[PDB]
Amino acid sequence: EFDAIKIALASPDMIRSWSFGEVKKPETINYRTFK
Amino acid sequence: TPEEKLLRAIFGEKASDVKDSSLRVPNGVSGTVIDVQVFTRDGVEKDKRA
Amino acid sequence: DLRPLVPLDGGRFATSDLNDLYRRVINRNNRLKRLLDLAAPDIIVRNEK
Amino acid sequence: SQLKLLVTRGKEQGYLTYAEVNDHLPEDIVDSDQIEDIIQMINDMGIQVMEEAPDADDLMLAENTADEDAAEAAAQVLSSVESEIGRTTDPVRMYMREMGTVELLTREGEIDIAKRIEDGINQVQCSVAEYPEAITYLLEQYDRVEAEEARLSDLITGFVDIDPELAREKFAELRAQYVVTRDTIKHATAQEEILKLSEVFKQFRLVPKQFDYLVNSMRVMMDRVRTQERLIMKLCVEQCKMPKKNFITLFTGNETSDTWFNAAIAMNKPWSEKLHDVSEEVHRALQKLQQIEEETGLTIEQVKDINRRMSIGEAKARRAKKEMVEANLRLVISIAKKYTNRGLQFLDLIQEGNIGLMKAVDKFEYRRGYKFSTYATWWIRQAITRSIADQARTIRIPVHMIETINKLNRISRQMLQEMGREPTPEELAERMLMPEDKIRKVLKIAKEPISMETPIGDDEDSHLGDFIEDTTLELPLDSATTESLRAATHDVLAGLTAREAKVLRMRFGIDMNTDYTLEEVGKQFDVTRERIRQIEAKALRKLRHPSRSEVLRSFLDD
Repeated sequence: EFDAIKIALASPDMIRSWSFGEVKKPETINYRTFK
Repeated sequence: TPEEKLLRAIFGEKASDVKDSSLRVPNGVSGTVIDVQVFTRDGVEKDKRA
Repeated sequence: DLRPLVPLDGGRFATSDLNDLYRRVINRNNRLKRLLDLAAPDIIVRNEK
Repeated sequence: SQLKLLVTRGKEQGYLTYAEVNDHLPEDIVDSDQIEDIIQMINDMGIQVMEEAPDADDLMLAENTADEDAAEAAAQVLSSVESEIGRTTDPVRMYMREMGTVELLTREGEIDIAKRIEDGINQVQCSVAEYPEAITYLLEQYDRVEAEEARLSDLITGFVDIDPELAREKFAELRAQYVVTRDTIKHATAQEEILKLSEVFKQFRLVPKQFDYLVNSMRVMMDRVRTQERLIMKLCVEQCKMPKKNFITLFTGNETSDTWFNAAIAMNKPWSEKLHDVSEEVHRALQKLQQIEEETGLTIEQVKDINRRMSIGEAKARRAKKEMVEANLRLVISIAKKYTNRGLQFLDLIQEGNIGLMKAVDKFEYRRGYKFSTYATWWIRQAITRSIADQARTIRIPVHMIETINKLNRISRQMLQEMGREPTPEELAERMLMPEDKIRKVLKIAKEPISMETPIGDDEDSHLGDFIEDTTLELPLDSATTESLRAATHDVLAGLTAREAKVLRMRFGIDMNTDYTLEEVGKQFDVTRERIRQIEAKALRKLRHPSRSEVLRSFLDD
């Protein structure tokens, strides 16, 4: 299905490419609703 | 899911809306109940067995 | 789901330590963001970077 | 060379003790951080730096990987850190080092650097108040809050004189001062009239936000001219090789009309004919420069002197206030040593202190004459404890809710001995006036809860992540029950005809991603949802029968 695994260095554009957004706050969850 | 909206409309019995996390004997052990102790918080009143 | 925050019994929780390390990075990056927004003296921004 | 003999002796015997490294450390280095950094440097060879005399089999069992290139670059390190003594990488130690380089301040030195700050912001306000369109914005702002669109005594701090009537008095002062200057431009005393117009504003007291708005709005009207000064110089001296003495003489000093540029298309030079490359470009800058002159009442070179008064005065006072900030760094480190072990790292408590220390300087008033180490101690008491409130637990608790626990931690500790054995939770409803439920959810909240590399342990070196089960997965008995229910419906719906099975496939979401409503299925067949409801109830009653529900009734959990 893939036949080989290739390792490299992550491009900064590629790191933004994997991303689905930016983490900005260090909050984890809601503390009240656990949301 | 679909095929539950059809099955629970046939017999009409509702979703139970509560789940059944109860305590049961684990597998294999057959024994005799020789004590039951109910500990309650003070805000909770009690029940009949307590 | 690779650094989860699983809710345990009785209100208690259990996290992985990567949560603490990512929290440290997000804290220091937000504070460095403010310290370069604020035109601070260079020694405290050196220490922040 | 002694550490090289340590490398050679370790690779010559296959091990190192603590005695051999401690005998082969140099004489100059003291503390235990750098020497166990050296232990790591020799330990990732790895020559097995352990405590005692090692065993007999565990030099032939323990292996030496990887010869020799990691050891080559480690020899490059270890033969070169035999020279300097001041090398460590810790931000705490290097922060102490680069913090001791700034001496303290006196009382007198503190207040005179404070008046350096005061005259620096006075020079900034001298550059601000020497521009008219700020006071035109002041006119129209007082006009728009004459309708009370904002709060004017919050928009400006009254004036430096509490009352809107005196705030009306100084603004009636403005519009009279403005019309005895702007209407009498037609240039003998007009700049002297702007001078008296500038004087009446420097006793107005405003809010920094309503101050910073007009500063940054002329900042974009300043660097635009600095873009224009770039727009000429990027395209005269290097584009065409026009000599800069033609830029020093013709443009620089005049800067105003269309004579410094478009008359130089006849200097009979390479660059003079080359101005046709840039004649249409700076004709856009020939108008938009004078457009700025249509937005100041002065010329461009007078704007070049206005912001240069603004920039140097800002560069003086911001450097002056950082000279006060750098002086009191020894103060902040003494405060953060008292707030240390409550969750956050030591460098983070300090760096939130210098944030408030910078904000304490901006609101410090030496005209009150108190010491500065009493004013900034309030802000560092806030800003350290606020970031301890905001940014210390993995689950963020709001700041007051921390003070609910902190009051509860301070009171229940006191009633541990003032009551007897323990304080009950229902007793804490009596002492603090929280009524037994807003005291109970305070103690329900966890505390930076548990790691999931938590050793259980001594089982398989198992951690707490090995025993947490996922409940939100799909157990393959329920899934094949769900899958066989999909086919058991398909055979019961094989016992229905074209219409009644199809409405029962589209009233619910059977192989279609809705669940249409009663009118929507009746929208397909133009039926007014009543026969559609009946033919649903007809087919539902049709599936109610035994030997029609002999497979499906068994599919219900009974």
